[PDB]
Amino acid sequence: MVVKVGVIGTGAMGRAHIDRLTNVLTGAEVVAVTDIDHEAAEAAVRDFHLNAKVYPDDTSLLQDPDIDAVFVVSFGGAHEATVLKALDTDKFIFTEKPLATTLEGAKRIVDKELTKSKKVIQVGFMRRYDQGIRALKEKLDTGIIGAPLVVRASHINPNVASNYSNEMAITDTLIHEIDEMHWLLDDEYTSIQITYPRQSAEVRNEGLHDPQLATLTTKKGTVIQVLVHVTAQYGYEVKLEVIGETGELQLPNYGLGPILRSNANQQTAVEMSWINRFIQAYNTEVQEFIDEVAKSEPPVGPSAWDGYIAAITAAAANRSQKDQETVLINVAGTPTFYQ
Amino acid sequence: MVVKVGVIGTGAMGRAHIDRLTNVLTGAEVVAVTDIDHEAAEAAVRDFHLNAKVYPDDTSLLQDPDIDAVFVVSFGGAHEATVLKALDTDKFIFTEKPLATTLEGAKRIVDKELTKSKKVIQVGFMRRYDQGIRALKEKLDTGIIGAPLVVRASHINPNVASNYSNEMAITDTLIHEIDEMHWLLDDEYTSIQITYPRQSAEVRNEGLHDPQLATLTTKKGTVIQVLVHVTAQYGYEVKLEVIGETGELQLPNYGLGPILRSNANQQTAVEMSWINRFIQAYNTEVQEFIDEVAKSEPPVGPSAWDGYIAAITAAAANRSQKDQETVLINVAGTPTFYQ
Amino acid sequence: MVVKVGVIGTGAMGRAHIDRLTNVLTGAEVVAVTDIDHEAAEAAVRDFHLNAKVYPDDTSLLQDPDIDAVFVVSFGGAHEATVLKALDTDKFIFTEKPLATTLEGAKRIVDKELTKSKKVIQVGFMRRYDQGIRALKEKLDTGIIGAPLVVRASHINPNVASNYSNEMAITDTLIHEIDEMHWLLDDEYTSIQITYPRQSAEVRNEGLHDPQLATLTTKKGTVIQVLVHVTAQYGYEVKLEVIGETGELQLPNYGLGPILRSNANQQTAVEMSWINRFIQAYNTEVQEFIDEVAKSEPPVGPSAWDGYIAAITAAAANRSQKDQETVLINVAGTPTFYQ
Amino acid sequence: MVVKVGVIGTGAMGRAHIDRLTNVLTGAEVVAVTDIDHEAAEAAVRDFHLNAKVYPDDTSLLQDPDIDAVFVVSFGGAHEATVLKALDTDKFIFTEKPLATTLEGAKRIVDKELTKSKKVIQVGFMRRYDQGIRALKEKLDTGIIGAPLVVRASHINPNVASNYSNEMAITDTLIHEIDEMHWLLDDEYTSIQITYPRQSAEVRNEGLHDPQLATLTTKKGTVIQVLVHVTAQYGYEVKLEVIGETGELQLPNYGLGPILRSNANQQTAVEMSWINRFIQAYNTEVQEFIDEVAKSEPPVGPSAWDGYIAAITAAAANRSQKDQETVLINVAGTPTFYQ
Ligand SMILES: NC(=O)c1ccc[n+]([C@@H]2O[C@H](COP(=O)([O-])OP(=O)(O)OC[C@H]3O[C@@H](n4cnc5c(N)ncnc54)[C@H](O)[C@@H]3O)[C@@H](O)[C@H]2O)c1
Ligand SMILES: NC(=O)c1ccc[n+]([C@@H]2O[C@H](COP(=O)([O-])OP(=O)(O)OC[C@H]3O[C@@H](n4cnc5c(N)ncnc54)[C@H](O)[C@@H]3O)[C@@H](O)[C@H]2O)c1
Ligand SMILES: NC(=O)c1ccc[n+]([C@@H]2O[C@H](COP(=O)([O-])OP(=O)(O)OC[C@H]3O[C@@H](n4cnc5c(N)ncnc54)[C@H](O)[C@@H]3O)[C@@H](O)[C@H]2O)c1
Ligand SMILES: NC(=O)c1ccc[n+]([C@@H]2O[C@H](COP(=O)([O-])OP(=O)(O)OC[C@H]3O[C@@H](n4cnc5c(N)ncnc54)[C@H](O)[C@@H]3O)[C@@H](O)[C@H]2O)c1
Ligand SMILES: O[C@H]1[C@H](O)[C@H](O)[C@@H](O)[C@H](O)[C@H]1O
Repeated sequence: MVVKVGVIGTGAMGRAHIDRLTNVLTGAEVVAVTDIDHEAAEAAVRDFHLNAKVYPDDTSLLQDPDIDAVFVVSFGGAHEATVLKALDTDKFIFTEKPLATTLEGAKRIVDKELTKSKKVIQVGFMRRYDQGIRALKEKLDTGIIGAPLVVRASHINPNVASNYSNEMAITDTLIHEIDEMHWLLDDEYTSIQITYPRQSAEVRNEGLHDPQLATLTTKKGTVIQVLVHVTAQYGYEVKLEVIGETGELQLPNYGLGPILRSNANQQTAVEMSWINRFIQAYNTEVQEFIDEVAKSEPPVGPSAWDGYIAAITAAAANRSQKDQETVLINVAGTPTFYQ
Repeated sequence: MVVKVGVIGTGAMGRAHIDRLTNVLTGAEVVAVTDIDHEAAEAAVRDFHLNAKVYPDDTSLLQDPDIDAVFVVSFGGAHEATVLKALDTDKFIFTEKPLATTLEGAKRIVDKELTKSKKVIQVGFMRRYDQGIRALKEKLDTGIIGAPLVVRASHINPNVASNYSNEMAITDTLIHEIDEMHWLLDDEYTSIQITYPRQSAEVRNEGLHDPQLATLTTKKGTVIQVLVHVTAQYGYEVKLEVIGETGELQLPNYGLGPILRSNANQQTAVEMSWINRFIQAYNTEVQEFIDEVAKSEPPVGPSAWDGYIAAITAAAANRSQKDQETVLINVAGTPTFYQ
Repeated sequence: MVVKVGVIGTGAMGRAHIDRLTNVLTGAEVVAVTDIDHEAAEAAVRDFHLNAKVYPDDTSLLQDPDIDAVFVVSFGGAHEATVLKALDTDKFIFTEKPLATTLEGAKRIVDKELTKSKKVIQVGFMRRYDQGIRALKEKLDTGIIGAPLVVRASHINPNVASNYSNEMAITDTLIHEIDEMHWLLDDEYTSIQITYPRQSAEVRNEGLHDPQLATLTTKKGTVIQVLVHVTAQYGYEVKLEVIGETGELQLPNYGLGPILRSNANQQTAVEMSWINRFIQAYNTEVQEFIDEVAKSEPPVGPSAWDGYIAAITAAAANRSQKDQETVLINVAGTPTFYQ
Repeated sequence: MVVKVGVIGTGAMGRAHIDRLTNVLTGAEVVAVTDIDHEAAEAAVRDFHLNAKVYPDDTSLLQDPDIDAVFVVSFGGAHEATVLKALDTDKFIFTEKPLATTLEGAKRIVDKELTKSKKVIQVGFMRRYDQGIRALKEKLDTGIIGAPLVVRASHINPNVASNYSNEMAITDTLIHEIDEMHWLLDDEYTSIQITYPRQSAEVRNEGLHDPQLATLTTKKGTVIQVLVHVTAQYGYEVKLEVIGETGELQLPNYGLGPILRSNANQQTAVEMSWINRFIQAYNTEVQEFIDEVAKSEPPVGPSAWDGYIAAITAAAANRSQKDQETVLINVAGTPTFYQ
């Protein structure tokens, strides 16, 4: 039987999730949408040829007893209230990152969810579903390189829009590494420090420091060094290397495109779009959520607790951005509800 | 509109197609299976959690009016008779390659399909759908390396099953390159020659020569040299390099797994089977077939004519296997029905 | 004690040998030169600040008792007469390839040398000294991929000078693979065949076919497929892949220059000069010859007998070039002198 | 004319330099040796078949007026007194790193050398001669990736001797990157900080922290992150990546050995020996020193001033090791004598 979905926020990512549910993946149908821009909502219904109701607000959508699951794809600051409203229903909830824009918001969600009989929230941290990243985690977990001592990673993006702020270097960009590392390492963070190398001449945005170096430490003592470089020009690239006691593991060359020998060079194209880079991870992530809902079983992907860990760490990082000082992180032990 | 599918042949690839149709692709349901090994048919229904009839043979399955399309996924030598019986019904037909294992068989299929009012057969030449191979063709077609002069290709398998015959090195294996190079170069063949290098000590099948070298020449004078090596031990691999007037294009190494530095070596895993190497291509071709059937429109993928044109070159190569001499090829023009 | 050298032929490669012996390598001194262009010989003395006597021809240089070894670096057609003259002395002889330009010339040399008490000739087939090619041979010889069944090789050159003839595709270019493959495989050739794919638009030379495909067969049954492509435009490149029973070995990309990520590509430079490509091989080859002469031991590099196998094979290829038909090769058993 | 050399310290590296000078490089002869272990000095003369006198100490060796240059290859702690004695002679001086084991001893040597009528000291920082590293610096200096913002490097070593101490992670290992980076970037350091990630289980030496992370900052604001990992097990490896405003540059994998396809993986060998890794750089640096001396010209390699920069920065690093705090660096401007 088909999972009936409502979508709250029908903007760029909302429409892309609608397209996934409608055109790409199996077992779901979007039967309801809402957007504070009523005309965005009508356009979603029209462009994707949906047989769906346009609701005036999230409150009304969430009262429709035929919707099995809701996708919350509104502005980040709008997630917390919408997730809290959806937690008064029995519906499963897929929320894009962040779970909330403040860690207090994220704690409100984790507390209302823990009153429920079962977990219903998955948060859209897609990196965990990326085939290469997953495969590296699985190899690490065999023990073949011993314990992880240091992780080195890069999050490289060619250019940013005029609205991109210094804070978004954490909340839009580093946030992916923030969710990924504790999961990769099965460990908890103890601190984060953001430092600023010399400022690139490519930055055109007031207040934006680029590149940024993030250093995170974990309870077992692993150090994570992430380079965030968002005006890098050359391409979009995610790099990850785990230094172990007895060996190292790293992500391979990404790309399907041909090797060209021409004009005294050998070359391959580099991805320019994060959207294309993570197409597979988004498909896999959403298909898994739908397959869980179809079985009436809780999601198994990143939970509200992961959303809360990410919110606390992002807050610690935004605080570090002010003076480049290390900010301690102490995350409470995970409730068994979320193991 | 959900396409109800029957699958004839539920071994490795029959199972892989059932898996994809059931769990990955959209708009299809497997409702019937058959295999000459009834236990294999029952195992497929159980393992993939199907609600499907198990028919004792293809003729009974084909006479069930509720089936919209059949997949022929039996031993290559069995396709011809099943496809001919299926053409007695109004069902759409996806057959794995080869279309038949002889030229006469392929021609019988084409002669019978031509009597129908609509084309119904798609042949599973998935290489044309592989994103990497497509990206190479696309780059070639820009003219960046000038005209293609020589093509070098490898088709590598780690080992073969006990029913793999010398003739199958052509009809089961080289058949992919026979189809692919015609499509890649938009050109037709004028001859083929098979030669036998030093016989591998790894061969375990009576009568099988391995490796085999195939040289194909085209009308424009491109020479293609294919290495077929089906007892290679190390892995499953497809390599393609196009040598142009002003440059070269090569498919990159396929792999998602990590790079491991350990024990005085840096290494990456090689795939051991087609099942993962070409999963995207299989998914794309089968989704396209299902999408056409859902519209009651002819398939747009490789046709029985492509299968026949391939069989003519394959039959020439089976003739060349006998004395290692060059065999001339000159195929008929495409009938209107197949344009 | 320094090895006193005379150099016969002070053109491009003669000066390069003088420079190696004077400025790079250890244990030798050029004390004599001769060239049919007397002005070039005198310039070689001034240019490299030699304490050396300029002789009017090779006969007179060869009468200098103080010379321990001569380098024959004249036009290929002149090598045979000079090598036969040098063999009337007791001096060691390094001749650049070819040993002689005809197979009968090569045999006169071998027959004359067999009359001597010790072997004194080394032929300048430098591929055997290239570290990359040597490392590949060494790994092959560990048995790790089992027996070699097929070799696929490329000799890629960006453009040729106006004097470059069709026969030079063999005598100047393929000759390196001709000496290399029997050594690599510890085997003897039984045939060679040259075929012409479609002619490249880039060819500006009268009578030149480009590319050419050379197929060699060996006594143990290994088939060698060499692509010779001398108007390739993009670079100078030597490629070598050995297909074994249980694995494969290939040369890595040549070059130490950095990987550049820029402008939506990842790239590395390709060598444009064969001179640059084989700098190390030439140094190592010549240093070994000098080291052997310093000990008054016979050379251990490619011998006059190797020069003879090369000459016979090149003659057979030139004959094949006439009609693209296979030409048999039956090389005599190696005399004890050359084991 | 032949450069006559005396070698002070005939241990592992002293014998390796004697071997270079005698058997590999051109234009030098070892005519005198001394070592505090007289039997080691006598053994070096025998083993290398030198026509050399054995002196009981450096003072007596330095009185030999026939020596043109001395190589100082004793314990690091002995370099300063010996270099100061040598500066009372007119001999050229090649000292292995370090110039001196304190920044004050390095300053003494600089001050003394400044009183002389020519620069005579070269310090054995061989990284600058490595062809790969040089090629990367050359490409960076074209401006093609814009200004360098971040440098990430690794110094990976398989295991250490039982006498390898925590401070040697700086003075024996990191010292190479300490000399290399200011040269690569043409910039001066402003600070260094050493941090200790998780302690590896592979460390067998009391007090040795491994791995160690070193962060250096430069005047223009480039941040350098070096990973030092000396019990890494898998191999010896030097990695270098320069992150620029508009692109990146990285050293390719070291090694000329083949790519092996075998046993479900594609692999290349990793060097286990720092000796073999930098054999080219050592030969090139010493050949360059000898060539300068032969012309009675001052050396052009790393000078006593580079020795001093390295000693100041090493000192700062050893101080940082105490509490993992950032230590400021402010080197005086470079004297004209050393430009
Ligand atoms: N996981 C990822 O990689 C990823 C990628 C892109 C976006 N996202 C997240 O998706 C969310 C949406 O981003 P986007 O790029 O589509 O932004 P967007 O601005 O295009 O779209 C947001 C849509 O939400 C609507 N909206 C806003 N507030 C609402 C409310 N209270 N109720 C209903 N609708 C509301 C807006 O009118 C708009 O149409 C953000 O949280 C973003 O962080 C995640
Ligand atoms: N396109 C590709 O990449 C690709 C990959 C694998 C297989 N194939 C093709 O798929 C077909 C099946 O191969 P496989 O690997 O699954 O082999 P398999 O041996 O695993 O399975 C073949 C199945 O067919 C059954 N069978 C044989 N004759 C039959 C008949 N007359 N009617 C019904 N069932 C019959 C067998 O009992 C068996 O279960 C072959 O044609 C092969 O060439 C294509
Ligand atoms: N092993 C290799 O890869 C390699 C590379 C380059 C050249 N070579 C060989 O080196 C030889 C010279 O080539 P080059 O590139 O230096 O050619 P070149 O034309 O530059 O030099 C040849 C020199 O030989 C002189 N000469 C001609 N006949 C002579 C004679 N009878 N006695 C003395 N001198 C004579 C010429 O006047 C000229 O100075 C050729 O045999 C060539 O095939 C080999
Ligand atoms: N640049 C590089 O990469 C590199 C590499 C290795 C060593 N080094 C340097 O080389 C020097 C020697 O290292 P090594 O590995 O050969 O060590 P080693 O212990 O093998 O040799 C040192 C030798 O010095 C002798 N010696 C000690 N004190 C002496 C003195 N006062 N006078 C004369 N001889 C004395 C010892 O007896 C011994 O034979 C050190 O400074 C080391 O740091 C540099
Ligand atoms: O050689 C195999 C090919 O690689 C696959 O693509 C199928 O055609 C099949 O299993 C053949 O046996």
